[PDB]
Amino acid sequence: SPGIWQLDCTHLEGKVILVAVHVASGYIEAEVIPAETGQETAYFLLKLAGRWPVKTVHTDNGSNFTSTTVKAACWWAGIKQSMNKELKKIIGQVRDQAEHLKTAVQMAVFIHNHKRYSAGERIVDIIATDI
Amino acid sequence: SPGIWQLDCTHLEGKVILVAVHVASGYIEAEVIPAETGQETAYFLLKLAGRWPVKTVHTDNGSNFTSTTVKAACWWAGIKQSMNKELKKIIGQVRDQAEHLKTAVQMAVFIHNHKRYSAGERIVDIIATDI
Ligand SMILES: Cc1nc2ccccc2c(-c2ccc3c4c(ccnc24)CCO3)c1[C@H](OC(C)(C)C)C(=O)O
Ligand SMILES: Cc1nc2ccccc2c(-c2ccc3c4c(ccnc24)CCO3)c1[C@H](OC(C)(C)C)C(=O)O
Repeated sequence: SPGIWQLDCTHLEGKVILVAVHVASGYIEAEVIPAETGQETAYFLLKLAGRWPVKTVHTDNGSNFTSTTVKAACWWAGIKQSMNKELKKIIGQVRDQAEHLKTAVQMAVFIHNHKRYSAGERIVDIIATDI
Repeated sequence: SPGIWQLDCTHLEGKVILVAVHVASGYIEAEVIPAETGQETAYFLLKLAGRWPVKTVHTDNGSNFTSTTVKAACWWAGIKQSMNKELKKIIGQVRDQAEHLKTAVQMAVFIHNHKRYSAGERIVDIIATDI
């Protein structure tokens, strides 16, 4: 289904990377956050839901979604309940080219979503067709 | 053209809101940043370019784009050189429902992009057709 996303955090350099994957396309969005908290997860979900038609979200750590703040973001936005290793591979390849990890992360996201169709091309096609 | 974006900052509550508008669709992405700096603008452009096919960017304040950091983000991502009032209207309507301005901003972005086709529907259609 085109509405399914998966969200997980990854750790690197003592920081936290929140990674969202559109399951049908492989498209990724990511953000570096200071620590794993429900508030950061909730805020990310609000941003994601404003950009794409997010219907359901999965995760590999179910406890990620237990906080009152996450539940409120899900409620308001109407959300119901590998590539990560690929992303860390790309991050590692570009890491020395940037001062800050967050820059390297966005470089890796850019590379992933435009590498070849591309993931960025597939998501827009999938969503447009579903409309 | 489907590759044209406009970026501007707006001020509210002593904070800075960076607003990107996809010109052909009216779709918006926004972020609350602590202050107007080239580093924040450059980082935002890197994130935007990884998500959409950003070919050119416009602004109502040309000096926004003079810093070395912005130029480097543009160079790497291959970027060449009203609704904002609407967004402030929506922000004002939902502001008292959230503690933090940043939450109200993302609520307003969500409302704008899904209000009716919707801006979110138009951008994916425009980009998919262009492929
Ligand atoms: C601080 C807080 N604290 C909270 C404590 C308990 C429950 C929710 C929050 C919420 C909250 C979360 C998600 C929402 C909210 C909405 C209105 C009001 N609050 C929230 C509509 C959209 O989604 C929040 C919000 O802050 C974060 C989004 C960064 C967590 C807020 O600014 O009010
Ligand atoms: C701190 C800095 N300082 C700078 C000083 C001068 C010029 C660029 C920066 C850059 C820079 C900007 C854009 C890029 C960069 C890339 C590699 C290295 N640096 C950058 C590829 C993608 O786009 C940066 C980067 O930091 C921000 C992105 C937050 C500004 C960085 O982490 O290296």
